[PDB]
Amino acid sequence: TFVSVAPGQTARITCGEESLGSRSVIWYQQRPGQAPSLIIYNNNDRPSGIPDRFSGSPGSTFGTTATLTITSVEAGDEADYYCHIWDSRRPTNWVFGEGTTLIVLSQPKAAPSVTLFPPSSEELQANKATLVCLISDFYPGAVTVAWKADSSPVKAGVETTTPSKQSNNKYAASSYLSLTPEQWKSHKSYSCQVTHEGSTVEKTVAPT
Amino acid sequence: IISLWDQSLKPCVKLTPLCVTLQCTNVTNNITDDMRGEMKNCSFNMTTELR
Ligand SMILES: *[C@@H]1O[C@H](CO)[C@@H](O[C@@H]2O[C@H](CO)[C@@H](O[C@@H]3O[C@H](CO[C@H]4O[C@H](CO)[C@@H](O)[C@H](O)[C@@H]4O)[C@@H](O)[C@H](O[C@H]4O[C@H](CO)[C@@H](O)[C@H](O)[C@@H]4O)[C@@H]3O)[C@H](O)[C@H]2NC(C)=O)[C@H](O)[C@H]1NC(C)=O
Ligand SMILES: *[C@@H]1O[C@H](CO)[C@@H](O[C@@H]2O[C@H](CO)[C@@H](O)[C@H](O)[C@H]2NC(C)=O)[C@H](O)[C@H]1NC(C)=O
Ligand SMILES: *[C@@H]1O[C@H](CO)[C@@H](O)[C@H](O)[C@H]1NC(C)=O
Repeated sequence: TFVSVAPGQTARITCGEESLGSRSVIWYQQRPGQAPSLIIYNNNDRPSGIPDRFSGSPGSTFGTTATLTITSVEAGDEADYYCHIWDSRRPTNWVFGEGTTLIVLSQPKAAPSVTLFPPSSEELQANKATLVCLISDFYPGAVTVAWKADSSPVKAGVETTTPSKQSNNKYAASSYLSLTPEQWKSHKSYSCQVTHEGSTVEKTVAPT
Repeated sequence: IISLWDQSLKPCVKLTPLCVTLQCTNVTNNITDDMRGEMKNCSFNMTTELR
């Protein structure tokens, strides 16, 4: 589940089943690729290091749900949010509340950095070929990559990771292509064509 | 006080068909085994506006 908020506005996030008794709900902000950081306990009591921006619902209300109020949303707050529910009426939950991804909107645009790498020489004597296109710092992660044999598309061997955000608006995607030793020398020059959001950028390489 | 007591209940509603068998469970909670559960939640068959 995803929440998209304009910059500088206030976000809200919904966690868990409806309340049954007076509760004590914990709020966690897990950033992509990192560990969960404790944000709020006692339903509104935030520890050291957390600004008074983040809020919640006091666990004194029955029938309503657990709400997280992010005031003045900033870019860093892009993360997954979990919550641990302690209802006086329901047994101790060991399955954390299901996630809710915050998405600040209009970062707005990042042009990818495509870094094409030929196979390494030690790999060449080892009888294996591999092409390493490396796409960094792009937004958003909607990149689709094709490969060209001097003028012609390549069908098989194509390997490509997923656009992966990393503690920053920047994304990341690799692109490997397994090739036979005889064909890196046979063809003229190989092409990595990375397509992002509507802009295609292509990097080629030629053998020595 | 007794006379007034019965006189106040003479025109009110009699529960003579409320002796139907009941099917009960303990109440909705994280039971603390010590407390037996002071209330019970029960389904039963009741007659409607039609016999
Ligand atoms: C004492 O015991 C009685 C049993 O007779 C309890 O009464 C039942 O209470 C439960 C709640 O615990 C009721 O279950 C709920 O029913 C709601 C109504 O369902 C209608 O709508 C759905 C579609 O929306 C239809 O499928 C259905 O046929 C009905 O037409 C549902 O909306 C509820 O769903 C919610 O809870 C589930 C729990 O898993 C969630 O997954 C859902 O997403 C949703 O949030 C729920 O199913 C039941 O209907 C009651 N029955 C009667 C006869 O009253 C008392 O609650 C209980 N009281 C105490 C104090 O113990
Ligand atoms: C209340 O009435 C229900 C029907 O509304 C009855 O359910 C019957 O239960 C018996 C088992 O005791 C089954 O053999 C029958 O098939 C059920 N349906 C009938 C008889 O139509 C039941 O008698 C009552 N249940 C209670 C009091 O919990
Ligand atoms: C209800 O409470 C009694 C109290 O003695 C307990 O023994 C029993 O297990 C309970 N039944 C339930 C929770 O279904």
